[PDB]
Amino acid sequence: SVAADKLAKLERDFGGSIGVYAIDTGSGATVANRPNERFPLCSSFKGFLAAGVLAQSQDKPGLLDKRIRYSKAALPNWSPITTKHQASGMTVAELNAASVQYSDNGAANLLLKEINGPAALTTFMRSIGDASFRLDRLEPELNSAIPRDPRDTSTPKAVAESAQKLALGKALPEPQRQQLADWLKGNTTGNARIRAAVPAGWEVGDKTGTCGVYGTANDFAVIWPPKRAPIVLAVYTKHAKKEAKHSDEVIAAAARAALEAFNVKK
Ligand SMILES: *C(=O)N1C[C@H](NOS(=O)(=O)O)CC[C@H]1C(N)=O
Repeated sequence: SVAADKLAKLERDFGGSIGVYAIDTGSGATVANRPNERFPLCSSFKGFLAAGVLAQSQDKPGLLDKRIRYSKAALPNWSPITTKHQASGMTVAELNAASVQYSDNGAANLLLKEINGPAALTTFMRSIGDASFRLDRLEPELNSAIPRDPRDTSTPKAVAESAQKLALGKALPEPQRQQLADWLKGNTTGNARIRAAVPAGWEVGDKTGTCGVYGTANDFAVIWPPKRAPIVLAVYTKHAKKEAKHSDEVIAAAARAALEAFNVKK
């Protein structure tokens, strides 16, 4: 296809692999590249963590209102929101907002503890029919991104299909789906990635990941146009060389190629 050819050229210049899965929920059309290959999730797992916490909240009402207090010394690196609010604590809802919208690592590890760990999140994902997602480790060790290593990975197809089920479909009850959507829509970290390829002003709920090694970074998004049906897009990169840098521009370019196949151009 046009899109496949553009994605192949992006891979050649990048020197590594670009996994793409896009779904136009209007027509059902798809764009795929390396759809079933594993890529590290990095911070992108936090969008699915939010869905797993919301799933627990159907059981335990008031869960989003529960205030979590924590020590300063227990926070991992890259915890800007949780560090700032240590004296006040944060509610489970606030922690999800920081985890999803700022990629706060301390928030993500606190919510992992709330839902009983990476295996528990993986079980929730299996319960929606996602057989690919696996979370094995906590922040920051989950970002090692070692080539061929299956820990803390998913596939582009499974990321996009699960994002569809959770943020557009019925895997969560409607109030929880709306909350997940609203958290993703207020992300602040994705402006150079999928969003860079989306027409101005359209709502985009996305979650980025940047492992910081092996050219490994990613973004997945649900795009809500004003005039046409939602589109779901997952873009994941990896590279065989430890020192290879990830590229926002490559991710944005891959998003552009997929969206052009759906006749969406910024
Ligand atoms: C997620 O991959 N991480 C936490 C934070 N994420 O921000 S990003 O998703 O906008 O890149 C920083 C990078 C990374 C990490 N080092 O844990």
